[PDB]
Parts: sequence; structure tokens; C-alpha cells
Amino acid sequence: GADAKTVQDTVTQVIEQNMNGIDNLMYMSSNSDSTGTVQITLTFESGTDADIAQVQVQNKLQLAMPLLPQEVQQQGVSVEKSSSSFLMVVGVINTDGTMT
Amino acid sequence: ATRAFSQIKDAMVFAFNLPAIVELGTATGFDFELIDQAGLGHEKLTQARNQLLAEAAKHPDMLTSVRPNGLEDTPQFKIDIDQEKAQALGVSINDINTTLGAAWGGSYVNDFIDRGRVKKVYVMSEAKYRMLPDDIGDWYVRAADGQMVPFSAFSSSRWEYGSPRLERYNGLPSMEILGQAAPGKSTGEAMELMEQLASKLPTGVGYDWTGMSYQERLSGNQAPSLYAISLIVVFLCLAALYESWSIPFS
Amino acid sequence: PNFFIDRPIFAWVIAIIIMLAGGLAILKLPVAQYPTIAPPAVTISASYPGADAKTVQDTVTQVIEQNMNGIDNLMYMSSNSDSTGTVQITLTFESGTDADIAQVQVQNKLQLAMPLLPQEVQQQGVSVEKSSSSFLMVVGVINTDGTMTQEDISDYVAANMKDAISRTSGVGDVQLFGSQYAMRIWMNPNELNKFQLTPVDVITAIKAQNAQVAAGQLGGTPPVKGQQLNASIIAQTRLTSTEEFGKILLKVNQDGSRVLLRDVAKIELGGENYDIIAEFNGQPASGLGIKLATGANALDTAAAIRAELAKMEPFFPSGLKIVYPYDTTPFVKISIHEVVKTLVEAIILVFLVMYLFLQNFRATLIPTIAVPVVLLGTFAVLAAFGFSINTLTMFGMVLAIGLLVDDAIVVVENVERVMAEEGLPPKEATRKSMGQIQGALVGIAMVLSAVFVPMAFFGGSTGAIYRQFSITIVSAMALSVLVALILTPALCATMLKPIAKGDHGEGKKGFFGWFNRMFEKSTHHYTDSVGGILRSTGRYLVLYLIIVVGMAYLFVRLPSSFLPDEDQGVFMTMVQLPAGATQERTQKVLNEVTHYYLTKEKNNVESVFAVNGFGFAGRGQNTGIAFVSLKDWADRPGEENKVEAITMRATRAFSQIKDAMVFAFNLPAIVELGTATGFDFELIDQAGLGHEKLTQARNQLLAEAAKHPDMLTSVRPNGLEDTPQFKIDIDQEKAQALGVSINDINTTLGAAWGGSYVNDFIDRGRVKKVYVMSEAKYRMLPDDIGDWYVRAADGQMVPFSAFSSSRWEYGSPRLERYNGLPSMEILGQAAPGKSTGEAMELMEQLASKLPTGVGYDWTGMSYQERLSGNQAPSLYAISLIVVFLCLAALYESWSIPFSVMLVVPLGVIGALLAATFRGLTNDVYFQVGLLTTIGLSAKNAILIVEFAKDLMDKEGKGLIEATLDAVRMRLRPILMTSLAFILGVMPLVISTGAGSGAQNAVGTGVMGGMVTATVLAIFFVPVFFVVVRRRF
Amino acid sequence: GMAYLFVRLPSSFLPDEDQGVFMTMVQLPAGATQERTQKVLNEVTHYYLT
Ligand SMILES: C[C@H](CCC(=O)O)[C@H]1CC[C@H]2[C@@H]3CC[C@@H]4C[C@H](O)CC[C@]4(C)[C@H]3C[C@H](O)[C@]12C
Ligand SMILES: C[C@H](CCC(=O)O)[C@H]1CC[C@H]2[C@@H]3CC[C@@H]4C[C@H](O)CC[C@]4(C)[C@H]3C[C@H](O)[C@]12C
Repeated sequence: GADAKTVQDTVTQVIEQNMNGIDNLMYMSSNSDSTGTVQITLTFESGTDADIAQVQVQNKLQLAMPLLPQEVQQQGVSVEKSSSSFLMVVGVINTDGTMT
Repeated sequence: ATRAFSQIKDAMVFAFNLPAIVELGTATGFDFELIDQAGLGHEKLTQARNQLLAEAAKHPDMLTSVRPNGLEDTPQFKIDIDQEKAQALGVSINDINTTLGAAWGGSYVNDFIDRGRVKKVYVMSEAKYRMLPDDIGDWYVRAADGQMVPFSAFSSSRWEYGSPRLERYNGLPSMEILGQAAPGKSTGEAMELMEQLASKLPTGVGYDWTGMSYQERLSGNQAPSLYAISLIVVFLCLAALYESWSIPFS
Repeated sequence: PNFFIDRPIFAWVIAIIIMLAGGLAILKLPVAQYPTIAPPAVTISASYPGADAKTVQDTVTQVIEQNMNGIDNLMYMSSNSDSTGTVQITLTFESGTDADIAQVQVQNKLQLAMPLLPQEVQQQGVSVEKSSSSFLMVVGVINTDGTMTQEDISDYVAANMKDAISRTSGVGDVQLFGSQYAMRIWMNPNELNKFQLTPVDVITAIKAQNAQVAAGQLGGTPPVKGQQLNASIIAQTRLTSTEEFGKILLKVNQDGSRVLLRDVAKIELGGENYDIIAEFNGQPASGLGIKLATGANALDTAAAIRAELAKMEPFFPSGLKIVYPYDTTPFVKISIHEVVKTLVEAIILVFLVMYLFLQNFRATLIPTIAVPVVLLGTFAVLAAFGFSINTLTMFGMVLAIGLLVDDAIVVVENVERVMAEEGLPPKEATRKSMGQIQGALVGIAMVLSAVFVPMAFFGGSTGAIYRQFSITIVSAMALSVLVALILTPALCATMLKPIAKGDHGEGKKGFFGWFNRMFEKSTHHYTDSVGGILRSTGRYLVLYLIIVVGMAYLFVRLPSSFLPDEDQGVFMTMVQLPAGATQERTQKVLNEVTHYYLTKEKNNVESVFAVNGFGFAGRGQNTGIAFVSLKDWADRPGEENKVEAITMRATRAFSQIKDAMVFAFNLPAIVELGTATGFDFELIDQAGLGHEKLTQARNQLLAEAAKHPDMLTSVRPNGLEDTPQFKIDIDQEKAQALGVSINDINTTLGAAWGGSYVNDFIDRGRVKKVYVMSEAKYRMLPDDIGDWYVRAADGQMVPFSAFSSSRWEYGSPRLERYNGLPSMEILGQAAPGKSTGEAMELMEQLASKLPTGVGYDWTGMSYQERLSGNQAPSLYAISLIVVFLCLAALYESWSIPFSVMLVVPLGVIGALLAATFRGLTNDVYFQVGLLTTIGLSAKNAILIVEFAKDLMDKEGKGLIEATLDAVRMRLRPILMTSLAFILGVMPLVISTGAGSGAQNAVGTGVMGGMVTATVLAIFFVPVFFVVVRRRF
Repeated sequence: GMAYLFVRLPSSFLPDEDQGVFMTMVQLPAGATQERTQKVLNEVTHYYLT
């Protein structure tokens, strides 16, 4: 429920400062939402080790963990090596209308 | 489709084809960012991004669509807790915050287990009691003695502003941009007539390039430096075979 | 071999190609200092606010050194544990290891460990990195106009500049010299006692008022039917200014009136800590101490920094210049040019000795045109194999002009000879010349890499160091073979101008004819006399064995080096004190120091960058590093201005009148590579005897190791010694009876005397830390305790002295531990007669004389097995095993390859002189250069032998009527090559200033070798061959 | 002639294909309701199904 300026000053910045010394780092976004949600993308060099690319972020997310408020900690952070756009979608519906 | 939607509409909606190859959206125009390299804060930076757009739309002959990406500054209901008053009534500040937080935003508590899989338990004020300003003074807290207090007894409530989407590029606050290269000159020129209007700005704000338009591309830069090296080495093959420097030309 | 001798161009193509090739390799290839040579350094750090080291080592340390395990290629584990709190734990990994997952398997076991360490250590942030081991380069900052101070500059940097630097493609660990600003609340106990307040209350009110809040929304999702609006709610927000931090409301006193923070504490926007303060040439200054992340090209990383401050320059404050005190970039990008320089003098110098002899331009351009091609080509094989342009590899380049020189020279000369003899047009002459040296040259392609290859498989630190050379040349070598087979001879077909049948052009020039008479005639005298040794075949043989005994005698007199110390223009000096003497007592030290460098050594010293309260051992208030810089080489002509002299005489000025232990040194050759200078012992508590007996045991060792000052000196402890500690013992029973919470008591001491981390306020758009800590005056001396008052179960204050004892006892500010268990590290050196290989064993044994439980072990700089004295003469064996294994094949005798091999000594006993007579040493560069001379030595002989063979088998002449014509028909190729090489290695052997330290080992060795390896080769090889032959 | 032609043609990368699958995005005077939004999707889903 938190507003974005009580998201960007309490979860965001405590990452964008504990993040560093990372191989082939290229740059770092930060979309910070009035929903709470807070992406931080780190692009890496083309042809890079996709994997440890994903890793050296994890380490500096852990040296960062117990700085973010308790709720953010218990609400779960989520680091991934995701793509950037939709692969495919899987639609589901109700025939008989026994659900909503 | 677009000429049907927006030609009679209230809000900004349009349909597109997804750029060639999923993810490979590094072709369609340019992408600018604006960085707070002096700690001037956001409120001046919304303001600076103003002056750029306003003085970049002055040339509709080298670039159009010089517009911000994401969202703009909505208004925000602000509650300022009169500590002195609230403390004097003997009500815990810890209480006050959680009862607003958990009322208007919801709180994560325990994890009950429905049917053999744990799911989350959310406590949050029922729907009707959380829609409008005055809905605040319905909310009551328990005190040091043991009696309730309205929020309005210990709160201010004023209409001001804020940004729902605060961006930041490489740690520092920044404001991203999305326009395109006008139908006569390339991004290789629509880039430079935007690398400079940014200098016309106030002290502290900076420029930088990121993502889809940070590279150097095909023809117009370095393809005719490899093309060179293609038809350098073709000649380098022939003379050997023809025992002449003046035959591989043929 | 022939395709091209008829067809000039098909060479020209493949030629052009490896020219174009290595060209696009100079470019796309990372220019570096040396290789990646560091054994994969990992480094866990962690802090604990104000806490003493024994409440650091038992609460953060041990909860790691036990949750750490199952980790790939683990080698060993340090543990420096500081009275500052700070707590390094280094895990070294195997050389060549996966630097990355090396760093990773530590992270995993740091996470299975996280919530065991106290809350503060957790919230204060742990920091695991894959850092280097020593300083890459430093970035000085200062104030011009003087509108800011010795922590305002640190701040501007730390908030504007450091928070980008650390995020740039493998920048392991940046160390800020000082601190980013921090909201400091300076607690006053007078003002706390009166108003009935604990630091507890001060802490809670901070966590109450200055905090960003869980919000909510109007038009909340989900909504009750059609609303119009939706807006985020803002509540309370983190405070921005000293002003509103003072505003915080604590109490509401008896008579309505308010007690705000301003009233109990002086609020100050200051630093996160006050131990590290740096002074660039004495002016208040902050810095950036950049460090590498193993497997990192630094001539890359520091060339793109630059690419972060070439963006922070316009958006500064008024007057804030950058200054460069410590840079390893001006050097290696000069060391480079200055070998590339040598490799064009090396060309221009050959362009002459090449000319003199053949005295004809359009011929000379042949053994000239070769150079570029093979070199450019070398650049190529490198790039696409596994290496990067560097010092070691750049020398090999100069060192490889040799195995390029000859087979060009000898093909070209070959045709001179062929045109001096029969009368065959340049073309015909070449195939008559080449089909007459074809396999010979394809011989020296394998036999001379047979000494070169094996040393590539060197172990440890020396490994890649040797792998550079023993391949950089090998490539250069085999590419001079395929060249001198395909382009060289082809060119010999084309631009080589025809010469009358039986000419030499004796006298017939005036200019150079009076120059040719001095040779052709003297070469007749040569041969008439090589017939004169061959009569008296014995008497010279007996001269030879003497040379060998002589040689061996010389080989055992020279001392053992690795890679010689260079003058770098950048050196440093360290400052130590009777530990726990004040930061201020320390500044008087740095001041005496910065003085000397800016007083007497003004001549040379450019800029000192002294840092107070930071040690090249570890942290404290009595630790100092003074980063010097010198002027630009040329402005320091002689030995007195070179580092060796300065530092030496520097110490004899400092300590000769001083109170504390301070001395300056040159940083060991190659950053990080500090694995050369002596030994390193550790002492382990393998019975749980505890520290207090182990300080004691380390006593008895030193005391009974200084008993032999004839096998080892400096047997001394490393780090720090046992300071005293103020101990407060809380009488629970009493304290509980007064009804005061133990939770209260501890926090009000902890937060008073060590400081506490609380909230994170946000100054100017970047969160920084809020530190509450007792004001300065109320925390200096013992009795300052009983000023401190706590609030009780009823509601009235109590002095600490009512419920405390306070006694003066001891402790250690630096508790070490090697591989989990407590240990005490040692630092002495190998006395000037016997090596570490013996100073190690006379210390592996005095340790047995110790009490039950204490143990020995070796770690770091002295855990390996090294160059000469162990396993170099087991590869040397395998070098000259396989050289012999090449030859017999070619000569169809087991008793002929001796003839060529017996030359090995003839070059050595010259190179050993150079090395002896000039104050020099036996080290890598030398052993490399030694290897080189062993190659040329056979190369020269191999020919004389091969032809001798040739004219006995393919033309069937007697033993004596052959060797002669061999020693004669190719004497010139030798003298030529010899004189070219010596006058083409000539530069290095002079040279000053820039990286010449190496350039002389490389040179001196090769020269003095290549001298004797000829004016002896030209005699003894015929006395070899013939006497090797008169034993069928 | 050739060169003249070579400089008249415009710069593409890899030409946009028809994919059978495309998409459309919906934006509003932000912080107008989820419900105000649904009236948008409804006008939209309409056009494609009308
Ligand atoms: C950059 C915006 C997207 C708006 C945003 O950034 O949020 C882009 C996405 C595709 C763009 C339109 C494509 C077709 C048209 C091309 C014309 O030569 C200029 C006007 C039009 C009508 C464009 C206007 C605008 O430039 C749009 C809508
Ligand atoms: C091992 C110590 C460092 C002290 C420490 O470990 O803290 C070393 C660092 C360089 C060493 C000095 C180098 C020059 C001298 C060489 C002599 O052959 C022995 C005495 C001297 C004067 C040495 C004394 C001592 O051995 C020093 C000072």
C-alpha cells in the first residue's frame, strides 16, 4: 500500500548503494511505484556469463537484506535472470460458470 | 485502429505492432535520460524536464515526440501527525501509524493454510471506510488509560503533490525520454540536437544515453569500415592466383 | 617451400595477411602490466560499532568460521579481528581457479550464517567481495578556495563520486579515505540526568519521529462501486535537516513545557566515523583507494576512470580539483612504448649490420621485411590463444629477434654465397640454396622450442610469469620458420640483385671495398687456423672442461632473485605507535614524515598523501600510511634519486631519533605479487589453550629464535601487541535490587561510548546513517562513567558507579586465527647466507620446543616451492633431455647430437660473467635470457654441423676436408647474426629510469652470453664434431 | 548511377513482420479508477470484436 516516495527512500536506495564491485556491469534503472513495486534492472555486456551475472547481484542483495523494512523482507524480494518481454500467454476460463 | 480510438477519446491509448524479434526493441528511435548530479531533488527535475521538452518542440524539423516516459505528478493525501498533541492525549505513535497503514494499505500478518498450501492473511479496512478524505475520522485508536481517540483530534490533512513513478539512472535520480528521429535525419543526428539543448538547462541536471539507443549500428558508421576490409581481402586473394597486381581489378 | 619461390605474390598474400592480422591484434588486444598472476583473493568483511575485538571475535568471527565449508578449491582462512570492530576473513583459492564461484560458495555460507550474528552486525551490512590484495590507484581530492573541510570533501566525494565508481565491471573493493556525512546526535548526560532521560529514550524517539511510513490509498483497491478518485496517501517522512532533527519531542515536563532533542544533545551534520583522515601535501584532503577484482585487466579498468569522472567534472561545487598521488598507469603505458622503442632501434640497428656485410639496399630490405611479418604475426597467435600484451611478453619480443634474425640472414647470405661461388641467377640460386638448407631450418624449429616449451609448465606464482616468455617466443619462433620458408626465400627470388660468379667485390668500391678486404682475407686466416686447432684436437678439448668447471663455479656463486625491484615513481611508508596512543599522537608522526619528504627530498618528492588511523596491517588510532609520489623520472638523473637510495636513507633519519616504529619501503615487484620477501609463519592453538597462553608461547619462540642470529633475523610478531582495557563488571544482584533493567544499562553504555546505529535520514536525496553517541567531553577517562544515569522501575535515575566495578586489565586488539583455530602470525627473513628453504626448517623445529597444544604451519608468501634450488633443474633437465631427443633423428647418429649440444656451456660461461661482473642477479628475466642463449648457441653450431654432415654424405668428402668448408662457407652468417643481435640488444643494456631494472637482466644476460657464445663457438664446434665423429 | 541509387535508399535493420499476434496499451489521467479504466478496455475489446 505504501506510496512511491516511501518506497524509493526505504527499499530502492538501500539497494542502489549496497550494489557494487560487479563484473561487466553496464547500467542500472529504477522504476519506483505508488503500488510499492520497485524494479531495478542491471544490464550486462552482450555475450556475458548470464549466470554469475545473475549471481553478483544476489550477493549484494544479501549484504543489503536487513536494511529494508521488516515487511519488505517478509514480503519477499525476487532476483531473476528474466528476459525483457512476453514469451507466450496461457488463457484460462470457465465453461459452466461455476467460478469467478 | 488508432485513428478510431483517439479521434474521439478522453485518455491516451494506441495500438502497435511489437518490434521485430521479441526483446530486440533497439531499433525504433531514441531514448534519453536526465540525471540529478547535484542533489537538487526531484521537484526541480520535473521542472528541468519541462524546459527541455518546451525548447525541443521548438525544432519540429530534426526531432518530434520529445515527451516523458512512464507517468506524471498526481496529487497525494498527506497526513501530518501532531506528535505534541497526540503524545499529550497519551496515544502511542506505534499504534497510530499501524492503524492507518493496516487500514488504508493493508497488512501482511500470518500465513493460513487453505487445502494443503499456505497462502497469506491480509487484514485491511473494509471497502466503504477507505474511499475519501473525511473517511479518516472514523478511525479510532486505544490510549494509555483505555479510551479511544479520533484521528482528526491528532491529525492535519492537506492536498499536495508527489510522483507515482520516481525513476533513477545509475543510482542518481533521472527522468527518461522517448522521441524519434524526424523523417530526413537519423538518430545519429536527432541524438546530437538533444545532447546540446540539455546544456541549456539549470546547474546540476545532466544528460546520458541508455538502452535501445546507446550503440553505433549498421550503415552510416562502421559497416563501410568492414565492407572496406571485405573488398580489401578479396583483392588480397586474387593477385596471388593471377600473378598480377593489374589483373584482379578485372 | 617452393610454391612461392616461383610465384612471388602467393607469399606476398600470406605475408600481407599475418601483417594485417597482428595489426588487428595490436588493436583488439588488452595491453596489461603482466598476466593474471594472483591466487584468487576473496575477502569477507563485517563491522561491529565501538565494540572491543574479543566481543567481536566471539560474536561475528566464530559464527562465520564454523558455518563456512564444503567449498571448492578452498586453500586456507585468515582472521584479523579489530578493536575497531572490523573483521576480515580471507579465503584464498587455488591459482587459476574460477574466481567467480570462488566468490560465490562463500556467499552461500555467509547466508546460512547471517541471522546468528547480532542485529547490529546484520543491519550494519556484511561485505563479501572478490577483491585484489593491494592498491590499484588513488584519486586525490582537495579544496582550492577553502569553502570546505577535511570531512565535507570526503562527503561530497562519497555521496557524488564513490557511489558510481564501485559499480564498474569488476572493481572489487573501493576504500574511501574518510566518510560520507552522517546525522550525528551528540549526547549530553548533564542534560539527560536533569530531565530524567536515558540514551534508550533518545534512541526510541529517533525510531519514532524520523521515519518513512507505511501508507495506504483513497480510492483503495478494491473499491465499493463507482468512485471518481484514487490517490496515494502520504504520512510521516524521514527528516532532511539538522534543524528538524533538533525538533524531535521527547518528554512533556511537569509544568506543561516541552523537552526537545536540541535540549539534550548538540545536533551536528558530521561523519560516520573519525579515525581515518587524509592529508595531501598537508592540506585537508579526501581520496578514493580503488582496488581490483581478480581476473581484471587494470590498463582497462583505470583507462575507463576517465569513463566516470569524465562525467562528474561539470556538476561540482565551487572549487574542488582532482589530484593524482599514486598511479600505476603512467608507468606501464611508458614501460610499453619504451620496449616498442627498443624494437625499432632493434630494427634500425640491424638495417645496418645487415647492410655493412651485404652492402646493398635492395638486398638488405629482405632480412628487414621479415621482422614486421613475424612480429605482427606473433601479436596474432597471442591474442587468439589465451594471453594479453604485457611486460614479460613484450621482452620475449625483443628476445625473439634472435630466432627470427638467422634463418632470414642465412637464407639471404646463402644466396650471396651461391652467387659468390657457381654463378646461378638469383632464382636458381635460391632453390639451390634452400633445398640445401630446407630440413636444417625445419630442424631448428623443434630443437630450440625444446628448451623453450618446458619452462611454460612452471608452477604457482612463477607459472604464468614463465608461460608468457616460454610461449611468446615459441610463437614468434615457429612463425619465423614458416616465414623464412615461404616469404623470405620468395623475396630472395625477387629483389635480390645478381652477383658475378666468384666475386666478393674485393677492393672494387673505394667506399666499402676497403671494408670487404678486412673480412674476406681475415676469414682466410680464420680457416687456415681452424685447420690448426684440428691438428691439436686434444689441447683445446682440455681448455674446454676447465671452461665447464669454471662455468659451474660461476653458476653457484650468483644469488637467487625472482623479478628485480623497479623504481616506480610511486612508493609508500607506514607509521606505527605504542598502540592505543591517540589519533592525535599519530598526526605528530605523519607531520614529521610529510616534513622530511617536503623538506630535504623536495628535489624529487612530488606529493605525499598521508592517511591517519589506517594501517597496512589493519585499522586503529595508531596506524599510518603515507602514499608518496615522485617527479617524472628524467627529473631524477642518478642513483641517489632512485627509490633504493631515498627509502634507505629515509629510515636512517626517521628512527635514528624517534619514539615509535616507522619505516618506508619500496612496494615489492608487481602489485599483489608480494610472495618473494622472506617468510611467513603461523602458530595455531590446537588444544583450546586460549589466547593468553598463546601470546606466551609466541614469546618463547622469538626468545629462543633470536638465539641464532646466524640462520634467521626479524623473528617478530605481525599486527599488534596486548594493550590494556577498561573493564566494567555489572553487579547484577545490586543493579537488579535497585530495579533498573539490564537491557537499559548495556545500551546506555554501548550507545554512549561506542555509538549506536539507529535510523537512516535522507540528506539532499540520498539516505545516510543516523548516529547517536555521547558528546566528546563526557567519554574520555575512567571517572567519566559516573556521569551516566539510567531510569528505573519506579521512575528515578541511578549512577553507573552505584552498580558497577571498574578495573584495569588487559586484552588483544588484534585476535588472529588461521583455519578456524586461534593463531599468531610471524614475519622474519632468510639470513644473507642461507635461503628460506633453510630459514624455514630452523623454524619448523624450535616450534616443537613449545608447550603442549601449540602448533606450526606455513601460509601465503612462503607456502610454495619456487625457482632454482628445487624444481627448475628438473625441467631444465627435461629441456636438454628433449633437445638431444630432436637432434639424433636429424643426424642419424647418437654420437653426433653431442657435438651441437656441447656448445651449451660456451654461452653460459659468458652470460654468467655479465651477470657476475655487472652487479646483477639470477632471476626470471635472466633465466629467460639464459634459455635464449642456449638456443642461439645450438642454432650457430647446428648449421656448421649440418653442413659438415651434408658435404660428407651428399658430396662424400673426408672428415677434415669438410668441417673446414662448413666452418668457412658459413662463418659469415654467424658473425653477421652475432654482431646484429649484440648490436640489437645493445640498447637495453644501457637505458635508464623507465622499467630498465628488467631491461638489463634481459640485456646483460643475453649480451655477455651471445658474445662468448660465438668467439668460442667458431672454434670448439669443429673440435666437437670431429672428435664426436672419431668415436663412431 | 549506382552510387546515386545507393544513397537514396533508407536505413532499415530487419523489417517488421505480421505475426498474427500483436498488442495495444491503455493510459489514463493517472490515479483515475480501475473502473474508469475498464470502460477503456471495454471500448477497445469492442472495436476488435465489432
Ligand atoms: C513515442 C510515441 C509513444 C508515446 C510515448 O512515448 O509514451 C510513439 C509510438 C509510435 C508513434 C506514432 C507512429 C505513427 C505516426 C508517425 C509519424 O511520423 C509521427 C506521428 C505518429 C502518429 C507517431 C506519434 C508518436 O511518436 C508515437 C505514438
Ligand atoms: C620484517 C621487517 C618488518 C617489521 C615487521 O614485520 O613489522 C623488515 C621490513 C624490511 C627490513 C629491513 C631492511 C633493511 C635491513 C636489511 C638487513 O639485512 C637487516 C636489517 C634491515 C634494517 C631490515 C630490518 C627488518 O627485517 C625490516 C624492517
